Amino acid sequence: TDTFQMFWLDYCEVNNTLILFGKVKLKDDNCVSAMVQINGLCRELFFLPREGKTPTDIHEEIIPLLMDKYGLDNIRAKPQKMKYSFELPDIPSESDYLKVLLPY
Repeated sequence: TDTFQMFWLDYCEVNNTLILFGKVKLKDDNCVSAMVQINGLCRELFFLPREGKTPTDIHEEIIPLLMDKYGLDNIRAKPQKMKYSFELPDIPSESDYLKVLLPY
């Protein structure tokens, strides 16, 4: 009763924003077209620590150069035990990664 409800159908990418296209019901029960521009989306990057290193080390190294490279005041980052089971040979089955969210 207090939220904008839409039936999304298609999308587009523009100026690092995602816009969703859909339909909205009106007061007369009729549906008209509408669009939703989505800001604040972020990329999930997982940094794989070197043998003997820890995600806190990666936090201490690259996050400052990331703030430099993209000119961001703060960058949210956190570790996690992600599982890998794909064709890249050097990556182990499970490891503690540094999850870094860099906005688009």
